[PDB]
Amino acid sequence: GGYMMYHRKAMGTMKYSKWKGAHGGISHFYGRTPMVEEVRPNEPITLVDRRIMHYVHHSRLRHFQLFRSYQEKSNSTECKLREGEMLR
Amino acid sequence: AKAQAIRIGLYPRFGNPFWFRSQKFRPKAYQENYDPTTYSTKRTVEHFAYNWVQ
Amino acid sequence: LKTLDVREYRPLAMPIEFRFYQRY
Amino acid sequence: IAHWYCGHKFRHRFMRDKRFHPSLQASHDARNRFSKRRHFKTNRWNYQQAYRDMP
Amino acid sequence: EHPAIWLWYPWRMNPEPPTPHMPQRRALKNVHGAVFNDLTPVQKKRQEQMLYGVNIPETRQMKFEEQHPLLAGALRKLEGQPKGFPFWYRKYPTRRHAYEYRFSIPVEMLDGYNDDVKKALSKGMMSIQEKQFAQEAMYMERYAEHDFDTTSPAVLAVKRALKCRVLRNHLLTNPHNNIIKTVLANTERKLNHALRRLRKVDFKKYWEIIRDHDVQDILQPPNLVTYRQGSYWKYDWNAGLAISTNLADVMDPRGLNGCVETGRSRSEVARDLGLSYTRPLHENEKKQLSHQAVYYERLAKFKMEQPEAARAMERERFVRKFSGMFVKMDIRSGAPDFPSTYRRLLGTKVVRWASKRHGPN
Amino acid sequence: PHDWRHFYAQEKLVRERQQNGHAYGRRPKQFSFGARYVKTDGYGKRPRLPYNK
Amino acid sequence: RWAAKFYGQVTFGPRNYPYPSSRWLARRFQMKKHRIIKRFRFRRYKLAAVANLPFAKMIRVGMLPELKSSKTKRGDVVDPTLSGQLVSAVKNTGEKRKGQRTRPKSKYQV
Amino acid sequence: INYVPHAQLREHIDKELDKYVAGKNEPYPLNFVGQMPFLEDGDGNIVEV
Amino acid sequence: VFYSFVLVMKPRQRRFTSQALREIGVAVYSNGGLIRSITNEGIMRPYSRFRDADNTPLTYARYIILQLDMGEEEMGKVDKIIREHQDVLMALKLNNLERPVGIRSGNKELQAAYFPLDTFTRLEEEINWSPQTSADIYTQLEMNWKEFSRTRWSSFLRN
Amino acid sequence: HRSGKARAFVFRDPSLRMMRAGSGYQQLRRMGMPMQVGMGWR
RNA sequence: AUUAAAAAGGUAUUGUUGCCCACCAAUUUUUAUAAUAAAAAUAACGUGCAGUAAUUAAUAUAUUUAUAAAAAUAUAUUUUUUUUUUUU
RNA sequence: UAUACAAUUAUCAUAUUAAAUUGUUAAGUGUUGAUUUAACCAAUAAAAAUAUAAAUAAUUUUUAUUUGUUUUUAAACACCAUUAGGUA
Ligand SMILES: [Mg+2]
Ligand SMILES: [Mg+2]
Ligand SMILES: [Mg+2]
Ligand SMILES: [Mg+2]
Ligand SMILES: [Mg+2]
Ligand SMILES: [Mg+2]
Ligand SMILES: [Mg+2]
Ligand SMILES: [Mg+2]
Ligand SMILES: [Mg+2]
Ligand SMILES: [Mg+2]
Ligand SMILES: [Mg+2]
Ligand SMILES: [Mg+2]
Ligand SMILES: [Mg+2]
Ligand SMILES: [Mg+2]
Ligand SMILES: [Mg+2]
Ligand SMILES: [Mg+2]
Repeated sequence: GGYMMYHRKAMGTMKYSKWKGAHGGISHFYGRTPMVEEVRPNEPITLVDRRIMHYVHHSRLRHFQLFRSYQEKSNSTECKLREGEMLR
Repeated sequence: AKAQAIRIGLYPRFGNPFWFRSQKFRPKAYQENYDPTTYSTKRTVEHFAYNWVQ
Repeated sequence: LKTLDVREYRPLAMPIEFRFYQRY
Repeated sequence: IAHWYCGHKFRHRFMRDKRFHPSLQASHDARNRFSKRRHFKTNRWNYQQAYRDMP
Repeated sequence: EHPAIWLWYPWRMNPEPPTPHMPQRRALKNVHGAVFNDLTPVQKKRQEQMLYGVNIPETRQMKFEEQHPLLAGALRKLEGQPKGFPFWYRKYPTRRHAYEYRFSIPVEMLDGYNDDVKKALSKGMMSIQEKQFAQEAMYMERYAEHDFDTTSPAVLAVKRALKCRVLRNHLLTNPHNNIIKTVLANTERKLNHALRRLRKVDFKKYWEIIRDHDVQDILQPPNLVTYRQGSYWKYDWNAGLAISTNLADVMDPRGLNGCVETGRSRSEVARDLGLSYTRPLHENEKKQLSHQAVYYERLAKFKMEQPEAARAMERERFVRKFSGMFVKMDIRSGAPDFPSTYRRLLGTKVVRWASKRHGPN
Repeated sequence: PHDWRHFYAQEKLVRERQQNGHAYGRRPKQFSFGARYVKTDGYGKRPRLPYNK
Repeated sequence: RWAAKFYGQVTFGPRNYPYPSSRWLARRFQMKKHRIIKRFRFRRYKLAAVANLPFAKMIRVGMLPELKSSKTKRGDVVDPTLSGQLVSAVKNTGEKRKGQRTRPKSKYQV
Repeated sequence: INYVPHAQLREHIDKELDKYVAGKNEPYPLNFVGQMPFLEDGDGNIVEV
Repeated sequence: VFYSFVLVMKPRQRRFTSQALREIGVAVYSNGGLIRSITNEGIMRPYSRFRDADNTPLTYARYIILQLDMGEEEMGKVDKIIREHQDVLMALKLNNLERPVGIRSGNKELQAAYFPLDTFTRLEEEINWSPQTSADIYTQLEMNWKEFSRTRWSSFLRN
Repeated sequence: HRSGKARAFVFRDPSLRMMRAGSGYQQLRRMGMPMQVGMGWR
């Protein structure tokens, strides 16, 4: 069945399954791209990445994304969590 | 703003296209200067260290 | 219900709001 | 409180007294004190065109 | 199919939806439980007459000319030429008074400008909310006793009447916002107050408000119980206008009062001053009365022309007096209410009456 | 968060008085992912205030 | 709502107890409510209120001679026309007709 | 304010569609979004980027 | 302004763009309203590809700004006219232009209480600033204020 | 005790309790308010 | 040359070998008799192991499910134990 | 058997001066395939973002109105059953 992109089963690989959207160049992700890093000449992409990832992690975005994109939680438990977080 | 801008196609549904340009306007606070008001506990202890070692 | 205490449980704490509810 | 009036508990007595309390009496605003609920939602489905002899 | 059957499975919180179904869209009640499917032709006409536009009555141009003839003389010189001094200000005492163009712009201030501007501030360009405020200001002006008057019963009544109509048609379109159901009902209650105060202030404006906006439905006493206790009339006692009438212009006061030393009623002193205060009669009363007046002509003619039938009936009455329950007229026999004063007879001894009370007391 | 319950209550109170002093702790019913665009005319396409059910 | 939220007094703690109900007590009464509701479910209870009848007096429909669960107890006396109609209502409630609003179904409803 | 009347419509529309005509002697005006958009010639083909 | 629009349109051959804008203009004039400005902009590259009537996604589109004076009743008609036209990809509507966000909050307006005629007289451009605006207009503005304020009465009291 | 009688925080001023009693039944009988409609004490 | 000190709950009450939960027999007693009436006393037998943050945290409403405690889902919630970016 | 609640703050069911209601957007095809799960089984997978001002306070709405149950799957996720479907 139709899944969202952050869904578990989203991009499937099976005999039936096929990926949705124009997948290269100007793509399905066209204006949906959260970050863009032009790689400076003679710069390993491992620094690029670890900077991106540190960024998301310290601002608790990767937190949020991981959280909401795995399982469902009712608006009450979600409130309880965000407010508990904020109060701590 | 972001809502309108998006539905007119003048802003992306994700991401910040001005992220770098916008860095001027943000108070980037150098680890070398000290602002007495921070919730940064690292910077404080850093300058403590610096002066003690001095 | 069961009309009697199955558990003999005596908590000894006397929180002031439980007692004087006129003032708190 | 004599124990034989109204129910076998005490609070039943004071609950009947509330039908005699002065500031609680029935009027044009507070009505149907004793059965409110038998009359509730009684005319919801009763459609009555209001009365106009004047244009 | 026959009557609504609710069906409730007791483990479930609430019953199943009943029977051949209640009408799919819930009825819209007024404050008293009466139902309106839609606005009346008259109200409808009021909304159509608000929608397409409104106008200041030249009533105001007139009184502006007769009150301040100098200013109207100046404007009379200056027509079409652009003005830098607003001579017309007396004509519009209040911000609210100028409704013909948006943002309270008096007409003659528009003289020397572009006609695009003239079309930009015109009625057609108003929002709906603005247009309501237009209808409201014009009416408030018609019934106001001075310019800055709001609080007065007449003005209040009209503004509330309008607001009520608006909310009504609103609910006609988009069915469930119960916020506005409630606001409508509250407005209606406050309208009820304003009107019932009006008819004791002056009743003709009261009348023609009811005839203009067609609210007679919220003046209808809600239910028989509270009406019978005289708490519908009790209202204007509370509002304090209960004695306000100032008789002498209407209803000459001489025959309204009883005699204190004589003890004769007002019907009496009226009789003696040779006056008749008698409310207009419907058909019932005229007919009963006219049938009563003539008992003696009928009787006279009867006993003259036909002594036999008469004499038979008389035999009946006469012998009857000697038969029957009581012959004697004492405190017992002469109890005006027999079942009431002896209730203690009613089950066992006396079988005539099933109940101890047939009247107020 | 429950230690701050009084605070939260203050806001529930507010959302109730906006509703004519009625529905306490009530919230708008969640709808559907496609709520607006799958529903025909005459049916509510967006979640209402709870008193406005 | 018609039915009762609770059975017995579920908020009984000392004054100023800063909750409607303690865990213990609410658990007891959840037991009570549980037993009652289970009794209603297994005995296949049915009630009705009819238009133009005293409402607070509810005909026991689960006790009618047709719909009765027991093969022994004498059920109840309800007028032949009204009984036929009640039977037709209970019967036509069961299944989902397309276009009607979906309403929750159970074994015990039938 | 210059209001477009009904008589002046297409004249104005066309004066506007020719704002960026892909050649001129003078500096070009920007957007409301503050961009220099594609210069199209007569008939709206995408000539200068 | 009373109303505004941003109209994202498919970049067609000019006769078609002229036709379409004439359709919309005639759809405004019919309904008894005015046009303050119909502003043209170029063919831009948006952040979102748009699909037109053919469901063929579009990388480029022409932007066109509308500023109108209507009633709010039959702008409903104008609106469902506009959104239903095949060559209008998107339309965003601004109804807030008479009372924008920045005014009438806790006596923020000096010498008056919400004078409405300020933001009506105005066009959209000066209510909502475009990115390129810099400190330079701070000069231009006043050379256009002082100047205006000098000649207004003289010019108005002529006729 | 949610289910049970309200208790005063402190006592009631007895003096004040006697001051509120002026119009009570006994003082009324002594004023002669109620009508004597029956034989009464012998 | 790799690590370790500091924050925590109990329906029990010398305390988890602690206590409790429902069905499943007899009986006792009141009644407003719904598969097999309801409710209250109760000390057998047999099934489990529901609860005490308690072996998928609990509590309330809602709907469903059922040898028996109860279990699944939808909401609210802590009488459950906390983990904490003032533009990076 | 009779013999003196509270009235300054008390959590389960008798509400009441309130500004809402209405918005048509998004997403979809290249190719030969072990995705999700602690673990099973059916089997295209992508997606649905915009509104403030304003509505005057109280006095007869309590048979009136009102407190998360909702047409359309030929649209999915999700949930329930297990390859047949239900529901959404
Ligand atoms: Mg399917
Ligand atoms: Mg104990
Ligand atoms: Mg303890
Ligand atoms: Mg008598
Ligand atoms: Mg008798
Ligand atoms: Mg017995
Ligand atoms: Mg029993
Ligand atoms: Mg459990
Ligand atoms: Mg256990
Ligand atoms: Mg557990
Ligand atoms: Mg539970
Ligand atoms: Mg339950
Ligand atoms: Mg079980
Ligand atoms: Mg349960
Ligand atoms: Mg109560
Ligand atoms: Mg459906």
